[PDB]
Amino acid sequence: DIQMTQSPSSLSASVGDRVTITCKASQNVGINVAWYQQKPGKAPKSLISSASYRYSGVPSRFSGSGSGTDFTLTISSLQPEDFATYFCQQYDTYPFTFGQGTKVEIKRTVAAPSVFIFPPSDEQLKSGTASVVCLLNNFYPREAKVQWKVDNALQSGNSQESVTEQDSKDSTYSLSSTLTLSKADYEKHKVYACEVTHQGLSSPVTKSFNRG
Amino acid sequence: QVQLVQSGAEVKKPGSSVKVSCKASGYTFTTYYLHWVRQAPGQGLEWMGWIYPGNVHAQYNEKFKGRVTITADKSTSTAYMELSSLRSEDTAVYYCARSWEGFPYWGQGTTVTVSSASTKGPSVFPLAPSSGGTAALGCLVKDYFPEPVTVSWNSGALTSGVHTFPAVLQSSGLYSLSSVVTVPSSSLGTQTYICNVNHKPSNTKVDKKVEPK
Repeated sequence: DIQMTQSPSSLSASVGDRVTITCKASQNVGINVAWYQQKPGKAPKSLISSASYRYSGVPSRFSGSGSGTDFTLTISSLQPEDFATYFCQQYDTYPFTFGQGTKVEIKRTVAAPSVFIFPPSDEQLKSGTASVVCLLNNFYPREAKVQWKVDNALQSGNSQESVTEQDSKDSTYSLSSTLTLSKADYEKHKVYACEVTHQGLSSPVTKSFNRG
Repeated sequence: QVQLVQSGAEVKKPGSSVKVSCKASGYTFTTYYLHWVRQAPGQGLEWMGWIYPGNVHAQYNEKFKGRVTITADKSTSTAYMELSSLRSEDTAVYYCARSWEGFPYWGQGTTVTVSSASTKGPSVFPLAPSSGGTAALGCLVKDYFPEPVTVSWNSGALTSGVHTFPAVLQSSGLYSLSSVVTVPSSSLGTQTYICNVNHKPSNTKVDKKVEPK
């Protein structure tokens, strides 16, 4: 099958910027390539047809170019509504295949997270499980690392996390991490900590509590 | 005016089958190829196959061939994709799309969850504020199936500073999510903060007051 590889995988830009996304096909696909825009939770919206033809109603700032194996989508002057993920696609031969997407995010100034730790509730402990939660609030860029320590012991395999979509007003991200333990394990240890690293922190930030 | 309107969300067990529909309007149905494409949040967009309505022949991605059937009814202007031997990795949003030198028109999508889990409402636990000027508090919404749950604060009166996070799927097969809000510390103490959780599949409606200690 034909692999469609987009570069970059993500891009930060400001309104007014010229943005270029490229797509390399693993085999020649002629001009049989299309481009799409997709926003979180929504179906893709078509932009370019046959490498360079703008679909009816698509704004003139979107243009496509290329043939063979190298294709390019250009936004001449980015608008507020253009922050989204962009995909290329070949329809030259079967199976039709899509690129992996390039996320165009809003550039802002770097912002270190505000870090908060929450112990398990007394209500939950009755159930025989303990969830400890770490919040990293309103940071930028998206890259952050959370490590859990229980009585100074680095934890592995017993946490999960998720990250919000970029905030449409302030351009930040937030991340929530949950460490899950049995009540019996929870009760066996005193100090619960999450250690956070991020470009905006010159050294790691640790928030902790002592059980009880 | 061209519209592609798909059937609603589905929850199926491993090994079973799902049939998603796509009702086309605003054009002569028998004149364009209708394709199916899916998107799972870690295999990107994947093309599944096509059908030319009025003509029984369909074409499939080899990745799906042997367990996928695409059909169309010209009388009802409706196309269908049936996927069988369902596996957890088939958890995805399924789209129909009309073809012309690309896919100019897409259906709204149909979410399909493949899991052996049973419908279950969540437990809701406080994330209590700790002991300079801002405080964070929240609710943990644990152990529910299927998605989604909705969370509001003070019955919709509190919207600023709220983050409700994407759910995570636990090894139990049940989802967990948190919702947090940041507020002035001074408020801990004149204002009441209540998280309102709604899980429709279980008609679970819970209001949890979140307070210090």
